[PDB]
Amino acid sequence: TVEEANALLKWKSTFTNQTSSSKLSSWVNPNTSSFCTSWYGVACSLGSIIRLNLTNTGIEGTFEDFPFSSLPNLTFVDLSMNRFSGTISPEWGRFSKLEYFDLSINQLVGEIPPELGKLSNLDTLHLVENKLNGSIPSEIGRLTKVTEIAIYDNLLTGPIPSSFGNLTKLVNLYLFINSLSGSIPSEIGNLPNLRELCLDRNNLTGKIPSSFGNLKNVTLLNMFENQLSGEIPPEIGNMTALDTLSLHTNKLTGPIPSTLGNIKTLAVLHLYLNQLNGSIPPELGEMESMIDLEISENKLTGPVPDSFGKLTALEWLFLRDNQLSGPIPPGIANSTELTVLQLDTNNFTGFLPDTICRGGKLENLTLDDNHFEGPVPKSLRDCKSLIRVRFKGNSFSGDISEAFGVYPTLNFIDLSNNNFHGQLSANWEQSQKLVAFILSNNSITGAIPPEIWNMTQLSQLDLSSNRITGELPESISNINRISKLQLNGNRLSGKIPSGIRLLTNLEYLDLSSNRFSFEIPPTLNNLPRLYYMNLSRNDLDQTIPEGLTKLSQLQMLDLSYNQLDGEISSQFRSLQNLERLDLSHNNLSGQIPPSFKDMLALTHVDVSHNNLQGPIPDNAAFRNAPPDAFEGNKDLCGSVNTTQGLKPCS
Amino acid sequence: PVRSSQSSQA
Ligand SMILES: *[C@@H]1O[C@H](CO[C@@H]2O[C@@H](C)[C@@H](O)[C@@H](O)[C@@H]2O)[C@@H](O[C@@H]2O[C@H](CO)[C@@H](O)[C@H](O)[C@H]2NC(C)=O)[C@H](O)[C@H]1NC(C)=O
Ligand SMILES: *[C@@H]1O[C@H](CO)[C@@H](O[C@@H]2O[C@H](CO)[C@@H](O)[C@H](O)[C@H]2NC(C)=O)[C@H](O)[C@H]1NC(C)=O
Ligand SMILES: *[C@@H]1O[C@H](CO)[C@@H](O[C@@H]2O[C@H](CO)[C@@H](O)[C@H](O)[C@H]2NC(C)=O)[C@H](O)[C@H]1NC(C)=O
Ligand SMILES: *[C@@H]1O[C@H](CO)[C@@H](O[C@@H]2O[C@H](CO)[C@@H](O)[C@H](O)[C@H]2NC(C)=O)[C@H](O)[C@H]1NC(C)=O
Ligand SMILES: *[C@@H]1O[C@H](CO)[C@@H](O[C@@H]2O[C@H](CO)[C@@H](O)[C@H](O)[C@H]2NC(C)=O)[C@H](O)[C@H]1NC(C)=O
Ligand SMILES: *[C@@H]1O[C@H](CO)[C@@H](O[C@@H]2O[C@H](CO)[C@@H](O)[C@H](O)[C@H]2NC(C)=O)[C@H](O)[C@H]1NC(C)=O
Ligand SMILES: *[C@@H]1O[C@H](CO)[C@@H](O)[C@H](O)[C@H]1NC(C)=O
Ligand SMILES: *[C@@H]1O[C@H](CO)[C@@H](O)[C@H](O)[C@H]1NC(C)=O
Ligand SMILES: *[C@@H]1O[C@H](CO)[C@@H](O)[C@H](O)[C@H]1NC(C)=O
Ligand SMILES: *[C@@H]1O[C@H](CO)[C@@H](O)[C@H](O)[C@H]1NC(C)=O
Ligand SMILES: *[C@@H]1O[C@H](CO)[C@@H](O)[C@H](O)[C@H]1NC(C)=O
Ligand SMILES: *[C@@H]1O[C@H](CO)[C@@H](O)[C@H](O)[C@H]1NC(C)=O
Ligand SMILES: *[C@@H]1O[C@H](CO)[C@@H](O)[C@H](O)[C@H]1NC(C)=O
Repeated sequence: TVEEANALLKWKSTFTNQTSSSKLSSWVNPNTSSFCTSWYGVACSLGSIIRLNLTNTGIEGTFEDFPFSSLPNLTFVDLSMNRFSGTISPEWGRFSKLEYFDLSINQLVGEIPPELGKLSNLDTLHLVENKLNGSIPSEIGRLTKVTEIAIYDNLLTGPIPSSFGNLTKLVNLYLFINSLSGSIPSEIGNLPNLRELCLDRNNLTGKIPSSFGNLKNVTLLNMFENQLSGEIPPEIGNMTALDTLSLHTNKLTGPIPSTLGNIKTLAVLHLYLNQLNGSIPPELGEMESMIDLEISENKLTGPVPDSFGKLTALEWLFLRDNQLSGPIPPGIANSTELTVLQLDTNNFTGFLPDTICRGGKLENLTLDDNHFEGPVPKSLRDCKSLIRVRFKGNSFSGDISEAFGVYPTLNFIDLSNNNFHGQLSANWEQSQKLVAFILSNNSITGAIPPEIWNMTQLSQLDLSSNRITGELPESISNINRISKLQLNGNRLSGKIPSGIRLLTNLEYLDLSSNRFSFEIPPTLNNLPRLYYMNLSRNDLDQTIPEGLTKLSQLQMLDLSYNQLDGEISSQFRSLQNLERLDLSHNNLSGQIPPSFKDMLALTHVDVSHNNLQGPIPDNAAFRNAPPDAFEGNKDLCGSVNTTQGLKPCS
Repeated sequence: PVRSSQSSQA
């Protein structure tokens, strides 16, 4: 009508920063021939506006001059995705015919007025992604025809009103990302049509109501990231349409209810980051639809039940960071669909089961800091789908070349501190995308296959603390992405290869505790990321090369326990990030360079058991050093009023 | 504009 149109024009005249590319260019002639056919966002019935849809039209303004008293037939209103600021007026509740009301994705502030409950015909209420605050008014519970309420991503506080139990047609309730508090009202459980209930990311406290067992139609129950407490009520097992139950990151205590096995539709169960205790009920094995079972970061004890072999759709099993113990039953890995088996940080014992990877799809197997033992099952040897294998801290055994097969998609493998023996196979080269190969402190013997150096994606290679022999070849330069190279604690012999000079991504290099002979390569001067270099406990000889003083990022340099001789270069002053320097147990002669006074970052220094003489340089590390940092030298002398076990200088 | 929330895996 002319009156409706002119009122909307007056509201439009108040908008700011409007750019005349606006769709509202079409709002000009208030007569019905224009208003009801050509005004953008306006639809009419019998010459009167019933729908106003200005979603995402770049409007900046407020509802201060919205024509509440001039649009009596407003039935659908969508003002979402604009720059409307200010508050929500009580006057919105005078639109008696309103069925659809969306003010989402704006910059609205203030409280939701109770008058919105006067909208007795409302089907959908959407106010998401604003900065609305205060409590949800109890009068919202008068919306007896509403099927969807979404007020997520606001600043709401206070409790969910118990009047929400009167919303008998409610299907979807989305209140996540607020600061709602108090207990969930038990009246929520008596909503017969409810399908989705998302209350996650709030500050709700108290126990989950046992009335939730009356929610026979709910398929989605998200209440993660709250402060819910008490035990999960056994009545939750009567939510027999649930597809996804997420209660993670709460303060729930007590045992997992055995009645969860009653939910035959349940595909996703997230209970992690709670304080759930007791044993895993064997009835959880009866959740026939379960795909994604996550009960990590709890306090569960006892064994994994054999009934997990009935979970034939299982894909993800997260059990890490619990106190589970005992042998694992073959059923735990029996799903042919299993891709992720996460058991780290428990106290499991015994062998891995021969069911593992029987379906050919297992990707990530993580077992760190359990007590597993025994040989690797041949089905894991043959598991070509593996991506991430973490065995650190267990006691698996056997010949490493027989234990493991070929893994084309392997990304990461850590076998640290296990009990494998034998020689490394060239088969590892087939993991062309492997970025970490960690085999520390096994009983590996024999040579490093030359094919290892063609694993050009490697970033971390740790073969430390084995009994590996042989010489490192110049083709070590081929691993050019290597950042952490740990070959320490082996029996490697021959000279350190000059090819290390080309490993310009190196940050951490440990070749110590080997049988390396001959000189430190003089070309190790261009490793601009190298902060750690340990060549200690070898048979390295001749002089310390000046190129090392160009490794500007070095923080620790340990060359101790070698046969190095000659003088300490005064160019050490250039290592301005050097914090720890160990040259002890060598054959170094002459004076400690006075240029050490330049090394203000140095905190730890040891030059003991050399053939050095003369005064001690003036820097904090030398002043703070204990007498054994200097003992065993030829003619060192100190200064009075600083005891370090030296005869004073003349 | 309205989505149900999504629980993330651990
Ligand atoms: C709900 O919001 C009003 C408005 O708060 C201000 O506006 C917001 C957009 C944001 O800028 C907030 O940081 C502001 O506090 C609150 O009313 C204000 O309360 C403060 C108390 O510190 C008072 O100093 C102000 O004068 C009040 N009014 C305004 C216009 O700022 C209200 O307290 C909030 N909380 C509720 C209702 O629980
Ligand atoms: C799931 O719902 C059924 C209702 O069909 C519950 O059975 C109720 O409890 C008593 C005693 O257990 C039964 O004799 C009745 O059939 C039911 N009575 C009422 C008042 O509902 C069943 O106990 C529920 N399961 C859980 C775990 O709460
Ligand atoms: C591994 O899972 C299979 C099913 O994929 C289980 O085999 C079924 O076992 C039941 C016994 O209750 C039989 O009724 C089915 O006929 C079996 N199916 C097949 C294809 O054999 C098997 O028991 C599981 N093994 C475990 C858990 O060790
Ligand atoms: C069983 O569980 C864990 C992992 O298998 C063990 O807990 C850790 O042990 C190390 C070694 O002392 C500590 O550094 C950690 O702080 C421990 N706690 C953790 C990681 O949460 C635990 O010792 C084992 N418990 C029993 C009873 O065997
Ligand atoms: C098994 O673990 C790997 C982690 O290395 C997961 O693969 C990563 O997944 C993220 C998320 O999509 C990607 O951004 C990375 O690119 C993936 N990395 C690699 C090397 O593939 C993988 O999804 C896990 N398998 C599951 C969960 O089934
Ligand atoms: C360089 O590596 C050696 C091992 O090859 C580390 O040696 C230990 O040093 C401390 C103190 O000198 C001793 O108590 C240990 O017994 C040494 N031997 C071993 C095998 O650990 C040395 O600490 C490393 N240097 C730095 C700076 O990390
Ligand atoms: C529009 O509102 C007027 C005033 O209430 C009413 O007389 C008329 O019937 C309404 N028209 C429609 C199509 O709802
Ligand atoms: C408003 O317009 C958008 C874009 O076509 C549409 O998807 C949305 O459903 C409309 N809303 C109403 C209430 O008409
Ligand atoms: C739900 O219904 C009652 C009566 O039908 C109504 O007065 C009120 O809004 C609600 N009652 C309670 C106790 O919240
Ligand atoms: C679930 O189904 C429909 C609505 O989805 C309706 O009959 C009622 O709300 C529920 N039925 C029950 C609880 O038996
Ligand atoms: C709830 O409060 C905790 C602190 O008690 C806070 O870390 C958390 O982020 C809050 N959640 C919300 C959704 O405000
Ligand atoms: C689990 O927690 C409750 C409450 O602390 C306690 O009574 C119960 O005995 C606990 N169970 C175990 C096995 O610790
Ligand atoms: C390395 O292995 C030895 C014997 O296999 C073991 O005693 C030692 O604790 C291991 N080191 C670590 C850090 O686990």
